[PDB]
Amino acid sequence: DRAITVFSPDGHLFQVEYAQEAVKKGSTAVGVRGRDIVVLGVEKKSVAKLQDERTVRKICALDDNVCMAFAGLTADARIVINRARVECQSHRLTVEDPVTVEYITRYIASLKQRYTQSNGRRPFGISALIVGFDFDGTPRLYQTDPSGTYHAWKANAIGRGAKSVREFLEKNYTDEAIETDDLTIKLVIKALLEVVQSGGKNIELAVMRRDQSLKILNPEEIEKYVAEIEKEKEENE
Amino acid sequence: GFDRHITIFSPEGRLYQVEYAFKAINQGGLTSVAVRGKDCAVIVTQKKVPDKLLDSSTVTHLFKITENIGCVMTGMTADSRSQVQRARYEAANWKYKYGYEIPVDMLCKRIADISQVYTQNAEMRPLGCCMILIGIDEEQGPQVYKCDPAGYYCGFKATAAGVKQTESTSFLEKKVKKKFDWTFEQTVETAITCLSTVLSIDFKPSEIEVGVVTVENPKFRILTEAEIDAHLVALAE
Amino acid sequence: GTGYDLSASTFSPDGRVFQVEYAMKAVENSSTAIGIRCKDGVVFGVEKLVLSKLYEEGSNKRLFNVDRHVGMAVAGLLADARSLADIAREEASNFRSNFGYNIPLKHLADRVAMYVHAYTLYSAVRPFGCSFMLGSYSVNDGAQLYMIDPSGVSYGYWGCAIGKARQAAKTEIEKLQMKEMTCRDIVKEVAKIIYIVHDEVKDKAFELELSWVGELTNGRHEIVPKDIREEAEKYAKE
Amino acid sequence: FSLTTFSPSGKLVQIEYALAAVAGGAPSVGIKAANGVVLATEKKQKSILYDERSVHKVEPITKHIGLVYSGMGPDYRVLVHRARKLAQQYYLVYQEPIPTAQLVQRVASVMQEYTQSGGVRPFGVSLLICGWNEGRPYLFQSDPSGAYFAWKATAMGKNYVNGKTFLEKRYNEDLELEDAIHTAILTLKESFEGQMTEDNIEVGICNEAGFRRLTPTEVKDYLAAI
Amino acid sequence: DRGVNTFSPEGRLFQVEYAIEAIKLGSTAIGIQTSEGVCLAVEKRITSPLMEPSSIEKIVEIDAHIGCAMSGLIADAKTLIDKARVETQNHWFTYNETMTVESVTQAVSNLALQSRPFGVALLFGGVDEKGPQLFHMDPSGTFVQCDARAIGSASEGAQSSLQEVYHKSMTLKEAIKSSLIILKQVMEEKLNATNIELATVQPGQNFHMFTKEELEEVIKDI
Amino acid sequence: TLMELLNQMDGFDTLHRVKMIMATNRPDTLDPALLRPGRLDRKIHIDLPNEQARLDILKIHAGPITK
Amino acid sequence: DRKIEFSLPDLEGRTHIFKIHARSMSVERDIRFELLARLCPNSTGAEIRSVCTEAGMFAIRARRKIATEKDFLEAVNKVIKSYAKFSA
Amino acid sequence: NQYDNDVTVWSPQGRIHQIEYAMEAVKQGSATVGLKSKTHAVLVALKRAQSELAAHQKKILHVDNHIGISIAGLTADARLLCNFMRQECLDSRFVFDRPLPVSRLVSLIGSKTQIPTQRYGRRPYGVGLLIAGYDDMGPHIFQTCPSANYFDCRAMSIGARSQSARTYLERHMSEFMECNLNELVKHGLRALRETLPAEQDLTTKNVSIGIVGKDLEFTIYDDDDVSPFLEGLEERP
Amino acid sequence: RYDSRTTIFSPEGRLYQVEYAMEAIGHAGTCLGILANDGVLLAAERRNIHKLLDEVFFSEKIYKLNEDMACSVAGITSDANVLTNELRLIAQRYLLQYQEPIPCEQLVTALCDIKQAYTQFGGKRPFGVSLLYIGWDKHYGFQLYQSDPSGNYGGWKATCIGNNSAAAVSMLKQDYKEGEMTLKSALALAIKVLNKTMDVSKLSAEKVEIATLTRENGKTVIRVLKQKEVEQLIKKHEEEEAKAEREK
Repeated sequence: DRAITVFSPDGHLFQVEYAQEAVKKGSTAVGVRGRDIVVLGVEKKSVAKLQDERTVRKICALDDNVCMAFAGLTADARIVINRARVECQSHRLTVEDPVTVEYITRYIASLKQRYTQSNGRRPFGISALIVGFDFDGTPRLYQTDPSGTYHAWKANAIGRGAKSVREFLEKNYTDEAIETDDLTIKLVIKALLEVVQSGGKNIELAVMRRDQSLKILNPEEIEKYVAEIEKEKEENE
Repeated sequence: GFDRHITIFSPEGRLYQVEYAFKAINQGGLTSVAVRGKDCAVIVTQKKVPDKLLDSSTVTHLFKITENIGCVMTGMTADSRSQVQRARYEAANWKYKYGYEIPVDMLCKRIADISQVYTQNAEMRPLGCCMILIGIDEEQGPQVYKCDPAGYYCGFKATAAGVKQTESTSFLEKKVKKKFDWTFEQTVETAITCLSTVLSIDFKPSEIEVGVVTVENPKFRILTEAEIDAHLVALAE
Repeated sequence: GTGYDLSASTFSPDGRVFQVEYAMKAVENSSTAIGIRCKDGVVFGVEKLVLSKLYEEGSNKRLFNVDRHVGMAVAGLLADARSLADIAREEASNFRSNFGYNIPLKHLADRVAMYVHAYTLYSAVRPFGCSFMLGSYSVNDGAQLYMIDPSGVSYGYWGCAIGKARQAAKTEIEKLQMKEMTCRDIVKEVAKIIYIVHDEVKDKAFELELSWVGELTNGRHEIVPKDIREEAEKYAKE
Repeated sequence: FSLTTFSPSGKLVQIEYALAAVAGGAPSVGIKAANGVVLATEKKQKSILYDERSVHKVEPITKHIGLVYSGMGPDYRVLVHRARKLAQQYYLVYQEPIPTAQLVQRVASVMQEYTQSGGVRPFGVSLLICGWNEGRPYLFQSDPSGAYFAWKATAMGKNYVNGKTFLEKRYNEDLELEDAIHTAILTLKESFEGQMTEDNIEVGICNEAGFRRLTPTEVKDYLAAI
Repeated sequence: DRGVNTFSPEGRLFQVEYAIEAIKLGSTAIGIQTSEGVCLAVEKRITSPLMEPSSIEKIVEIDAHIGCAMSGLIADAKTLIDKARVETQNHWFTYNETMTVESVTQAVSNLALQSRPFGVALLFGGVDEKGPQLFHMDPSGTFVQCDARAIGSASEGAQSSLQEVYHKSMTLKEAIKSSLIILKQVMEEKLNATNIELATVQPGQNFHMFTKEELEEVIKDI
Repeated sequence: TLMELLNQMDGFDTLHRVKMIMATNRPDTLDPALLRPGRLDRKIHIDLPNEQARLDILKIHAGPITK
Repeated sequence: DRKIEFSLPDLEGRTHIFKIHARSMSVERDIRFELLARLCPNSTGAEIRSVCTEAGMFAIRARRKIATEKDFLEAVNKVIKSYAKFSA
Repeated sequence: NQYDNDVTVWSPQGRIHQIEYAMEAVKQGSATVGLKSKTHAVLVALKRAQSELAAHQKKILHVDNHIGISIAGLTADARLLCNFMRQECLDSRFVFDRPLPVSRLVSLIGSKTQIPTQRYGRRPYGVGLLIAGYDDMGPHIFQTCPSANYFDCRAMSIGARSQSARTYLERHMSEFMECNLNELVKHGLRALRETLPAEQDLTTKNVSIGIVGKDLEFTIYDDDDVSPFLEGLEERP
Repeated sequence: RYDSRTTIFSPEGRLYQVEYAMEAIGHAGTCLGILANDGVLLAAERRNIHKLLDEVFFSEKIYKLNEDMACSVAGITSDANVLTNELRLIAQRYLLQYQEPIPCEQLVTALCDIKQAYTQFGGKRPFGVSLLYIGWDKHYGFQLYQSDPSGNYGGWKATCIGNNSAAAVSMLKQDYKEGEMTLKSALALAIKVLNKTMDVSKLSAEKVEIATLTRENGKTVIRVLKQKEVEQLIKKHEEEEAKAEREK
């Protein structure tokens, strides 16, 4: 029938619906709050021997206090990153105070809504999630659906496996298990580690420790945290 | 589909829109003949006047484009008038941009380019009127040309256009193959007998309107009732 | 047609514009009109169907004044007809502003006709659904009267008619002997012809809008004084 | 939409139809000889009513760049007008390079307003271009969608296949002097149905001295002794 | 047919008949305009506990004396609410006074259909010189003064219940409990403070959040 | 369509005992291209009967009537 | 001749349909079925029969063949199935 | 039916179909009547209510001290026409300090609405207008249909079942010039009451009145302002 | 009704137009880029080798786009020409703005942004062309990038983009060794994989066009290996093949 940016006879907006279902095609992405540190992981399992792993860029910085993660079309996501980065610098230029996570997420959501409006523009098939420490201490996490909206979550769980991983998070999203930075990291692991085999090094974590720069977790330390998670799994017969 | 509905190339490798537009010229029920001569160029078209409530003073199909170029239209009268207006604008604009008067071949080339633009693109449509314009050109003698709804501008010595154009062209081909130059009498008599043999009505000197451009007399003489009657009397003698 | 009669930019397989061929049908369906070039002027006339007595005195009159000396009697789709009349008024005003004096009727008809043809040439816009006579008089150029069809071109008319019954009107128009009859008797005869044409045989009562231009009005195309042409309507009735 | 458009999964259906139209029927052979280039074409007018000195198939776009074409002559004009304006603009910007062969490649490249911006309906003409202002000749072909092909000898007519076969069999070769125009006329002869004559056949030559459309006198001279 | 501009063969252009039935997929919201003020109640309908309830908001204050409750595509609601704020601020800056809720609703209606039409319905409520007032604006740029309106998926049932539970001389205290009991009957789960939002309009107060997890004093009675 | 029957004229006129009479209403609009030699050619004038023809046809009409 | 129609049950028609259907089954009319009749605006007679069928199905699912005093369960199943019919 | 799809296309049988559908927009709307007099123009509009809780919506819109309109049809592109008419009247006030005569205003509206009837992608303004004005030639009532063909009227009504009101207005229109203000308003009230079904009856909450006279600037009376006119109803539903 | 292009999704949610264009990129054309220390090289397959050409453009697949990089298209030539022109314009605009050669990744990101825009908004066809880039910068040294019409570029070090790209990349994976790889052995690998993916053995030097980018003394030199050098490479490869085959 009709699959353009017009209202269907039953309501809805079918092109927007297709774009929202598109994110499935992509990768898992999880991330948590904790008042001490915001950590988010993507987990990628597909790097041939001839491609350079540097330029996968599944998680990127905006204003050295905000990081976003891809879920969906990589080209659309990268364009969104570039535009959001430019606007973040503009909001640094004016209003000299640094950008706020909610502000940049609102800008991304407004851009997506603008692109869903009118027939000319394809509705940006990328579901994003942005975390980071605000200027006033509190670290936050928003998830923006491709259509037009954003929502302040405690755990995001966006992409393939989203339903199962989100169920796992909401099952045991313990704040006492959040507590310390290492506890937060090990909670993000064994949660993202659940998705797919996650055996050797598929996990791709990312760390924002309060006012430090965006920390991309080193592979040996990632294996160390996996071993610690295995240790916690042990002694539980 | 829409190969035959819009101005796009056919899968067989043809352009059907202009092929149709040429038949629009035959539509409308009229014919016109143009004969270049040794020194003059005379054209003539029938004047189909249904009922006398019309003004035979203004029903004509021949016009002065400039002081030395005279045109005869064939086809839908609205498009014919539009193209006559365009040709007059082109002649005046040429005389303004360059000092000397516009050569007839150059004028026909510009009109053909306009028509070619029309057959290009898809928003507009070609104009269903084929124009035969004649004029004296120095160092060239009389000159006759034909611009068509496609953009192919050519045509010489003896050329005709309209419903029964093929028969007229055949007769004129016989006459030109008969190697003898036409003086400012034989040319007119040839055109008259050509059109009369095409539409045998013996041509009462009121149903055709002939235009003449000689070399010693420039300008587009729309020959009057008395002149056409004198030529008819001399021919039928 | 079927496939080819959707946009005016699509030529027919035989080479015809079915959009205009259908726009002529609206003029053929709408109520008729008539205009006769009298000896020293032009007299218009048009029956207007009073679709309901709720309407006031004759409104949306098929006659219009496009310029001081020029009048337009239109038939067909009345809204687009009025817009076209506005185009004509603007054209006349522009010509008067540029070249001075008054716009010659032949050139005015030619310009409005080229404008109409512009509206049938393209695809996004549609052909005008109206046909109208432009009548004018001046001492220098006598009286002229040009009819423009929804897509065609102006043509000089001694007498013309358009609308529901063109042939029925034209028969008696050609029966009438113009070119030596004054605009007074012509104003009588045009009403006579309109009343000869069916008014209530299948329709409602009709109003007789009649227009003048000529040396008896020193140009200055104006509606004929209806109070004094009610007797002309009476003579038509007889 | 308003460009060179209509490309399905692994195809350019509109462009392919345009090439089917450029199959045409005017043979219009071209040969790149050592001394220069010859572009010859067939002017087979319907009846004797038409004229041959009135319209031309070979157009000098500039001092030593000559141009011949294929089907859709109305499109070819517009194209050659655009080409003249482009060569003139280049010569005006880079002033006085006497640019023909260091400009022949460049004008063939600027033949992208040719087709990469088709204009809703793509052009329906394939054109051969010849230039010799580099000390060496150049024969290029631009087709309704592609780009400069840099031929040595080809044809673009109704029988272009066997015309090209004839060119290679008659060995377009490399040592051929400027008077390979005889071989060009022979190649036309193959794709020609009639006793070809001076007005019937139109040929331009571009040698290192410049470009020139051969007049009927020389064309008839060459046609004699064939 | 399918064209956003072409009229229906019968009486009324389509695709706006499609845009209007977007409040159906939208969430339920109710509003009562009493002489005391205006009570605006909605349901957040959180899908997962991890999402912060504060993030999901259907009621936003356009200004200190206008509150709006959306029902439908929150994406379009964002743009309409932003335009309402901009227009209210422009009017205040121009005329140095408080723009009427009717005028604000009129501006939003003008911007509603001017781009495919917006698919959100708004419940404006606020104080003015003509007492507290409430307006129901519709996706099809049509606005209507209302005293007790419902909108959303359960619009029919909620409005029918409101039609008989409402009376012309009620107060805020009765309005809130009526709206809340209707909401509980309308929704699927219970009216927990983390799931139900409430907005009060007062002649001598700016329109603030309802006690915030201290509003259980109005759900325990329920 | 009439030109079709016109070029039919080579339908073995020598062999075929077939002619075609054209009973038009008015010879006004008859495509004068169809009145040249080789065309329909001959036209015979028939109009409303004169007084003599009228009285004769009245007599023949009254023939069957015996009163 | 005589073209007539209805298929537009109001409150009274819906409650009378409830009565004639509750004549079947092991139900009685001590249930406040007027509440459900109001709950469904213009729910035909087909959907009323369906709601009665669903009430019986809920009773047998509960394994209680009793439906005369099984009114609260009657109301619960009817309202949840009205919810499902409107949006499932 | 293909030919009914678009406004631009023209039906083979004659008039286009989209315009004919546009009049159904005004047909599908609450009823309104408007009548002239010797000295006053009065509009009576049935304010259609959504539900008893909601208000009866707004009809009889205000334009200027001497002009007031009543809409019947698509409310969306009706406030737009109201804005246009207000703007034109204010423009006239601004340029030559005189109230814009209604006839000129109606011609402007007709020309403005004519263009969308011929421009592709633009729907016609499917709004029925009943303009009541007092120029220097006494009160005026004009009806504007979406087909852009306006009409002048002694008394005209538009809306659902407005034919009965039309018939009553026609049968009583002889006695309209010589009527007191209240007599004419009660004429209009009877005409409107004859429209809605017998169950419905006039109320102070569901009717609106627009009165403009020689010394009385345009005024919109209702409930309280209406009761004095509603008295003496002579109720025969 | 008027024709509207397809820049839309799928009921599933796929951009099947873009996917079809990307797959068609595999059809026609054949290029491969191999990255090695002190030199990174491109090999291209000369599709049409008709004897009536003259080879005066000096390059058909390989295009020099900047002082410090060179690209190679594998798409429709119409789009390839305009894309190369835009690429050179972008690189030179960066050079003007920053008075410094543009980093290869930034150049590729600009190009893929333009292709993403072309597939994103408006009724415009996606650029049906996929191209490789080899370059050198100050920050990352020799780099190789592959961009598909989807605009989703990738930083590769040994890849192919042509018709039998699957076979070529399988051969590259089998006989690719990082670190040890040098310019000469990189050339041997490139000619070997080209011989594998081109069915006719003993590939003529005319049917293969290869260009190597090397780092001279503080200056990037992009040399297109001419016929003699290419066929000498072919002869050395042939000697290696004969030796390996006979020694069994």
